[PDB]
Amino acid sequence: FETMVANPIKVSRLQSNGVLTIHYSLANF
Amino acid sequence: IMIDAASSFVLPISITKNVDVLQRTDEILWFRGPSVIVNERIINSGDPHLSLPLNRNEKESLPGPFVLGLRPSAKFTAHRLSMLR
Amino acid sequence: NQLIPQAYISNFHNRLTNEDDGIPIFTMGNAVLPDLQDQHHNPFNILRYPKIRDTFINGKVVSPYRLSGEAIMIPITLDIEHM
Repeated sequence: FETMVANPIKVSRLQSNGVLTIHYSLANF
Repeated sequence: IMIDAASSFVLPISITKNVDVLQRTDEILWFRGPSVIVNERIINSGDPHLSLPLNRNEKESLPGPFVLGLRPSAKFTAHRLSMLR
Repeated sequence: NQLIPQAYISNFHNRLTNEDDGIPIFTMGNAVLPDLQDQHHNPFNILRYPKIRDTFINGKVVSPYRLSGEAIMIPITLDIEHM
């Protein structure tokens, strides 16, 4: 069990701040 | 002095059988240091137990930590629940 | 942004050769068009009507063509086979 290097969770600062939640603005066919 | 270290880790083995009480990601989150338990958030800033006036070896076993934490009295809470409806 | 341009679609010849629309020019809810039903101000809702994504998918872009005391009316017939 002592040979089980763990996985870092990286935050990536621009993802942490202001990410919103393109065809659904109908101007582009 | 850096800021953007990871400081949380996840082990690959899914041990999610007896773990519904811990903090899950949605696995188990494993941090790089322990937690910090804080008794009461609000300091009571007067109270000569803490203020220490300069006038006049003694011990005192106070009931709980709730003396030092600004709790409201129950008559106001009943008055406000009467004002509720 | 997010506004449709006012022109540039002239899907008329495909409805001439649709074979469902009864146009005699060529040979070779439950409504169909939302002219009585609001769509709550999303244009994307008009893509649920089956004759209207027909005019966005099969459409093209057109360029605009640019240009006596008693009338005598004469009827003119036109009958030409072509390909």
